[PDB]
Amino acid sequence: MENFQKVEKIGEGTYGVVYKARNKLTGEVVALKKIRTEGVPSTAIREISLLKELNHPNIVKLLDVIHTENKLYLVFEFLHQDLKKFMDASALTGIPLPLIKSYLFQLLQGLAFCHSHRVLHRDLKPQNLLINTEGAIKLADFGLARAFGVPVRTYTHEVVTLWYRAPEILLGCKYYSTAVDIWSLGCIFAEMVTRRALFPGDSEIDQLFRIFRTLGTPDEVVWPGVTSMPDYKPSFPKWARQDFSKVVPPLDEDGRSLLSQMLHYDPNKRISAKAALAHPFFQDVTKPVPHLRL
Ligand SMILES: NC(=O)c1cc([N+](=O)[O-])c(Cl)cc1NCc1ccc(Cl)nc1
Repeated sequence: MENFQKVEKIGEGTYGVVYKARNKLTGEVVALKKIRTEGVPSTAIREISLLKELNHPNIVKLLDVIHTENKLYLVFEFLHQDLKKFMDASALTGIPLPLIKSYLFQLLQGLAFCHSHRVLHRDLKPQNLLINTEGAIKLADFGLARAFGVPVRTYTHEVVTLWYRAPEILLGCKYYSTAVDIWSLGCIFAEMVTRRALFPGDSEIDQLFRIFRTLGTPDEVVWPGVTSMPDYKPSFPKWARQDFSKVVPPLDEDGRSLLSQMLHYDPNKRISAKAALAHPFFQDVTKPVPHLRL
């Protein structure tokens, strides 16, 4: 290439291929994401460029945005593993509660920062949470979804994961709020605890109905305005709500309480990242060292 020497292909994200690369000059190791298609919005590059200013210990640093050859390259600080792989690796024994709590606490700090700066993630999922050997966890891809509006798919035949999508997005809301990220994080929290995806839908309607089957079909009482949402249908089946005690066993009441607040149907009732940080669940939070095999 130029100043980068490709080390390996880390995968193919929701936008393009990703390579672990080394700056032939500085020797720094980074993750290089090649963005897919022939023009590239000048509006996007401006907004993206703004994200370079988004510095927080729990947010993967966006080192550079390179628009050349009329194609886009994003250079990110590199982390060795993502939470999806770590969760799979910890499946037999489960991630210890102190580490689950540490990660959740750090992720909420990251979200509180992004949200206070009017930046939404919009597509939080285990694969987008990166971890290192020091016990840190960081949010990857903040603000990229907005600088591109609607996601749809990756770029070339790849099944988009809907498991962490907030119900307002599924019901067609056109304006996302910071609440969508809290919902996704609540789903991730539940998954670390039970070692199974909370709402593993395989279609937009299956996703919505899995949510309804567990939290109850929403109505005007718990979610004012829900029946007027774009894709709401009076024909939706009416399921009764289940008990959290059965949803995320054996999580304690502090944890169930916080999760319930992160999973409220009304985006406006859903707890903020800042408020969640003050929840009693974090009274004894610590920063454990994970057993990471690289
Ligand atoms: N910032 C990053 O470091 C990073 C970025 C992206 N991405 O989307 O631009 C992706 Cl996919 C993975 C990453 N690393 C985690 C990782 C995963 C697997 C291996 Cl072998 N090595 C590292």
